[PDB]
Amino acid sequence: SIVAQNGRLQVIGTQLSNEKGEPVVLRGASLGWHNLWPRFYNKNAVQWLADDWKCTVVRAAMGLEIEDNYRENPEFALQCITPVIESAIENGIYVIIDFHAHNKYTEEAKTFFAGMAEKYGEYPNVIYEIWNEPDYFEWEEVKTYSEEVIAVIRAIDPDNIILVGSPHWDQDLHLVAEDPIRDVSNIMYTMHFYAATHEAWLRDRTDEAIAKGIPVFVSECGGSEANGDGRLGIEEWKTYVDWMESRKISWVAWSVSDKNETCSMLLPRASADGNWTEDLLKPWGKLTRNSIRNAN
Ligand SMILES: [Mg+2]
Repeated sequence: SIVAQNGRLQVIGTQLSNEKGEPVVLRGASLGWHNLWPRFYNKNAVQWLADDWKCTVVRAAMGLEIEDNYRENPEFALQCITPVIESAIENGIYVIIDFHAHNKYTEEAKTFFAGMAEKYGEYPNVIYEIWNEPDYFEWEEVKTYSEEVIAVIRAIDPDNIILVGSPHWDQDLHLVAEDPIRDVSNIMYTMHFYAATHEAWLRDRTDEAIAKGIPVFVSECGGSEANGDGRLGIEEWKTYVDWMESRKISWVAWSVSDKNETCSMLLPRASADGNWTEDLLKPWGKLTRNSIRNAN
């Protein structure tokens, strides 16, 4: 397994790396908002993503927005993410624990990540993603949130990777480049793209940030348009994946879900437990599976 092969991850300059310092590129898939598609938050779905899709990473999107989220129902949130985290340990793959927020929830994030850090911080599998997609904020406000949450995490878990979001749905890496978080190790900054909407500028902005010493991890992306629906930009998806592979940027495709939207990879008929035959994969599902399998 990838976790057996690589152990504890670390960030050297900009490059996500293994215990021995060799570059690591993780490729995998994100479950959708747990409060929308909770049926896929189970051990078998995760093992199936590991075995059949060849995911080296799985992302657990713990919804902080929309009905039945973590604030309104934290027991259910913890019922969903726990088997996904455990199963990633069991099957030897990395797992992103994603505080899937748009708004700023500083105190909830600290309490949640402290508990996650205590439970799971010794496992090399675990990556923290502290704020999915900050929308309408200045970078300074998101940096403060991030410094404060990182401070809490690091006190318990000194070494595991922490992924840091930025404003405008993790598009403002140029603001991060000008004012990065200092005196902190093993963090990376997230970038999210949707290939049918976001044109070449975002890749150029990301490259510019990497050049100024900003590590970049794509914790969410897709071939659909930015709303999760509309056109499947197949050529644009290839352009982005090829660009990421030449930059050794890790990536996670969105979403393992069954809504009637382009970005939902599965038909509703699909089992919660996996064994998705080709007919149960949506076009974006097939493209994601193939993308991940050929890269890994
Ligand atoms: Mg640790």
